[PDB]
Parts: sequence; structure tokens; C-alpha cells
Amino acid sequence: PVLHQEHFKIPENIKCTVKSGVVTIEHQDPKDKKTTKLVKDLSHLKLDFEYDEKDHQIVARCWFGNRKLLARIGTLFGIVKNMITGVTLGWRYKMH
RNA sequence: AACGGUAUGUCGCGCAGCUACGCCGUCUGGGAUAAUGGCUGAAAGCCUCUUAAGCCAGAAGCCCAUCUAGAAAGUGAUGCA
Repeated sequence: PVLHQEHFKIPENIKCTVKSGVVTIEHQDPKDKKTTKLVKDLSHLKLDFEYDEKDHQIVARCWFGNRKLLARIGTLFGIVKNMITGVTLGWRYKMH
């Protein structure tokens, strides 16, 4: 029984497109010339994603939600923050 | 005597047939689950297997694969009529 939104600033030097709940993050290195691309279907967690070209930010919003559905705003930006570090620098897991 | 009868003759061995006390087969990988263990991750700027979305691993159990029956599941392809 409440109406609100939260935002997240994707930086410069990293392209994205968002359509039908499918977040396609991608990155281009200047020197070595290697594209990288990550895609995830987020049709579940029913939230309105939008990409603001002006602020290069992604905004998500949760109308009329229970406290279970407000968690999904934070879970979106949990995945997307890993996606930006995953495409640019790349995750290693040292184990021995 | 030979070759037979009768005592549903007794003893010895005995193919065929059946039979065990004999002989051969019982291979083999999925899928979704139950308990439970994990990954990423909010709610709760920390932290958590989800007590939230999403993902993985998972029982002699359940469903497939295999095997038995099978179109009054009144079916079908091909020969003639």
C-alpha cells in the first residue's frame, strides 16, 4: 500500500540497453579492441526498469508493493553492480 | 523246450520325454522431487541456501529408459476383393 522508486548510476565508458526486462550490459576497451557482453532475463521480479540517457543511470520502481517486493529493488542493483565489474575488469576466484 | 499268460510280479539296466539335486541371463542411463547441503543476494548500507526472486547439487523412493500384455484406444501402411 505504498508508492516509491530508487536509482543507480551506471558510469561512463559502459553501454547498456534495457527492453522487456532484459538487461544487456556491454563494454569496449580502447587499446586492445575486444567487445564483451552480458545478458540476463529479469522478466520475474516485476519492476519497471528504465534507462536514463541523460544521467546514464538506471531507475527501478515498485508500485503498491509488500516488503517482499521492495527487496527486489535492492536485488536488481546487486546483480547489475556485479555485472558492471564482471564485464569491465572480470571476476577471479582463487581457491587452493 | 521255444514263445507266452496270471500273481494289475519281482529284480537289473534303461533311450525318449518331463524334471530338479543340473545349467545360462538379471544389463543400464536419465528427469523432476523428499530430507539436506551449496552459489549469487536483498529485506536489515553489515549478515544470511530464499525465512524473498533467480541458479546448482541431490535418495534402494516417484516418473521415464528396459521388459509382459495390447485397437471395442473399435487406428494405420501394404496386397488382393
